[PDB]
Amino acid sequence: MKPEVEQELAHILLTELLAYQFASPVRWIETQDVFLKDFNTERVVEIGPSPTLAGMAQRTLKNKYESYDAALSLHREILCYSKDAKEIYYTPDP
Amino acid sequence: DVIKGKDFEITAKEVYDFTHAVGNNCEDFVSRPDRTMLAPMDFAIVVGWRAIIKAIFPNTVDGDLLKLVHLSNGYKMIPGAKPLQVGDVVSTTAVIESVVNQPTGKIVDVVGTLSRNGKPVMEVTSSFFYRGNYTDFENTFQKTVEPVYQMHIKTSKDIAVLRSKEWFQLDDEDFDLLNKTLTFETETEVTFKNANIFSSVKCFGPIKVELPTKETVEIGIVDYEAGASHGNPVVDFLKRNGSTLEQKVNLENPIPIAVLDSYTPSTNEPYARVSGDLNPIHVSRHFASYANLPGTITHGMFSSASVRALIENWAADSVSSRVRGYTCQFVDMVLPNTALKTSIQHVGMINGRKLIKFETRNEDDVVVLTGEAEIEQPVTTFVFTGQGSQEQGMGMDLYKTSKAAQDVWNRADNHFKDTYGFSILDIVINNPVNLTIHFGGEKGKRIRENYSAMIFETIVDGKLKTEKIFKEINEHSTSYTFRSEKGLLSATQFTQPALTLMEKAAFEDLKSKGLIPADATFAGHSLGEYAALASLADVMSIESLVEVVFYRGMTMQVAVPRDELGRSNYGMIAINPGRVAASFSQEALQYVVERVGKRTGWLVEIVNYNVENQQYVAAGDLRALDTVTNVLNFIKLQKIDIIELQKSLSLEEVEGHLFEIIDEASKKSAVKPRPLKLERGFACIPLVGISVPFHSTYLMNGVKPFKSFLKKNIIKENVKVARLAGKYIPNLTAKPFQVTKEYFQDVYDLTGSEPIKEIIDNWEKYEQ
Repeated sequence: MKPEVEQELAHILLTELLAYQFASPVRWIETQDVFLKDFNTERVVEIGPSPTLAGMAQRTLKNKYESYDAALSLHREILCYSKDAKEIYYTPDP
Repeated sequence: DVIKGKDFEITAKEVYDFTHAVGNNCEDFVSRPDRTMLAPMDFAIVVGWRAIIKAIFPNTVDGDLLKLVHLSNGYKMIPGAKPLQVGDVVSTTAVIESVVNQPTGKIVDVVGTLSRNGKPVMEVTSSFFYRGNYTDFENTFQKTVEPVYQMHIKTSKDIAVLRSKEWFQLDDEDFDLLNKTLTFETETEVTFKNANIFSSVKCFGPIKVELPTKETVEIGIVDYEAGASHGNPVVDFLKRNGSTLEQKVNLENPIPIAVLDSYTPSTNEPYARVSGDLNPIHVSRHFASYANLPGTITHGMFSSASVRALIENWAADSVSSRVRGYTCQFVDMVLPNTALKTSIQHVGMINGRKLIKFETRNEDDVVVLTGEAEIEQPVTTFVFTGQGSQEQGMGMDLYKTSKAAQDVWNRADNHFKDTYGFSILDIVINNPVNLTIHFGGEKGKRIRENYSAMIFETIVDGKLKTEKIFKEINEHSTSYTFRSEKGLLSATQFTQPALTLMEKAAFEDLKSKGLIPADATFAGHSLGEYAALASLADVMSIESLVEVVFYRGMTMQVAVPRDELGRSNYGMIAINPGRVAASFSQEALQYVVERVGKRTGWLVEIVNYNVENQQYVAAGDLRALDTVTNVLNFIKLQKIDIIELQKSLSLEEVEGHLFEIIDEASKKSAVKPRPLKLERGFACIPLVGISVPFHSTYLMNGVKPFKSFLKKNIIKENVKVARLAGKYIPNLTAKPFQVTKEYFQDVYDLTGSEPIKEIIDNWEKYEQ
């Protein structure tokens, strides 16, 4: 598709995706089952003032990815910005 | 003339031999079931070797090939290109980049390009040094490809400076250069006269402009041609006034990754055999003495490969694709059976790729091998928190130190002052109980027009009323006060902007530190959703972002009717389906809330799908939320399943058996007064501080005015489809963002919007 048209259609889609964002339940379980296995993401960085979505990713991994992660042998680092800032910045102590 | 090397195919046996030879035991290089076995990065030079080395042969590159030093060897994985596999046919090209008569010797820079399936895959740079006294300057040359320099023309002085340059020549001389992004993709050839001056300098290349569609279009050319010069003014000018598309940002301190003791092999004949480098000096002692060397020196390319196998281990975490570039400058010659000790150090970042600066010494603590390598981080996704704990002074620790953070907060706090006549920074810092906004003066009227531009739609007796947010704020208004019980950071309309700024500021700091990959996939929980898009896509400015999320907060605040105390008869509940019973499924919860909602007639809906059979948040009439908490306190105590009994016992009866338990729930729930207190059940925690059932079907009405607000703020000229496509994961669909007829259809199914229904129908009109 033409960029000048694709731009318009993406704009219109996004607009609706944000307008109706609070008009429909947050499909977060399905989002977690999209970025964990469908992307095979080894590093989940939570940006926020308290670890909430880092607790939720860790509960999801413990509950239904302790057999998929062993079957692929991939390690997953669930890191919140509030708590686990050091290794995200790569700033350890001696 | 471009040198072409023969088509080299990569076979499994060749890789096993090479990997054993160098000591690279990366799992990626072992043949497993249902796993294509990757070719090593190092293996690259093998393929190239026949072509690359052939570059130093030609008659006019005269020199003593016994006394030939290999100065440095670098690989550079071309962006997007997958690392080499087995069965890949790898065509090789080579060119002489530079040949220069340095006082002590001649330096020959060879650039190999590897091509798999027509496209280029990687670039292999090789610097060779002929030790000797050359003066063949007429034969010397340097056809460099310059790094693309990008210049932002913000002012009209830059324009006059550019137009003063004779080399700068647009195709259309009247082209408007204000507020543009020009990329100069120059190719600078230099023929030398002497060791320290040039004879012919010829920089040239197209000058593109970034369109609103993020596609570069040629608007002119560099046409620089000089004679006797002491430099290139085009690259000088671009360096002084432009960027390099990506910036090397050091860390505060280097990080000592590890100290690893490599061992050179007794013989070089295994590595020489696999690498097709049969340089006598490496294998035969008599050549080694005649070349004045201290013995059969271990291969330099072996020394590299026997280190690049440890950076791939320790920095890249035994993952091959993560290594993109690898350079190594062979300082000192090394002998067989040396105890090489590598000192690995992470140094900094460039565009979310780690930089690892290492040096290798022998047993004498003499610098033998040095180089660096740029390692992609683990494939990283971002998740942005929704509303939560808004403790007073969140992000201020960052805001005082970080510059980026200062620049975000400031820009937001300026816009808020100018537009809505308050300071968010103040509100976060000291959490004022009440805040007055005075509309006095021309500035004060504009702020009052900004506050009288806010409207929402609600259902009134089956009629859509477009009521006015801040109804009291009219033409005759001088002041308006926000009033909280304890603090205004607790009120949604300051909560949401405050949190969104903290996130944006944190992320913007990460960008300043250069820790953000260009492919990272981003998803935001509820409010956070907006912070992501601002942070990863730049779709909104800081000014547009805060203005949106403020309007969101206020739209959610007045979405529902409140009494004089400011309490609605709605709430939220945090259900744990594991606390009620292990047998209790997510579909059992969906069944229960469906049946309560349908019979009772009261709004109740699951609004957050948080954790599978452990956390869900259900919103609706706080009476209906009292029925379901009293049903899930009943079901646990009676230990009765609905999903077992709906199949195993009787069809449709389990509906009619739940029905009569809803009667005992709804008869006690309806008794309590309309500002009731919901009680903490077994598997239901009442969300304190929240009264509005958002993410439900209650807010269908509120979309229309809100959807108009984004169209005013969110401009299509800032929507960069590449930056969004396949990365953004909306909470509406829970599917990677793609501009397809499938996606549109799926969005129209979930959200009955006519402006996408027409696009679905006219899909083929937009295809062409």
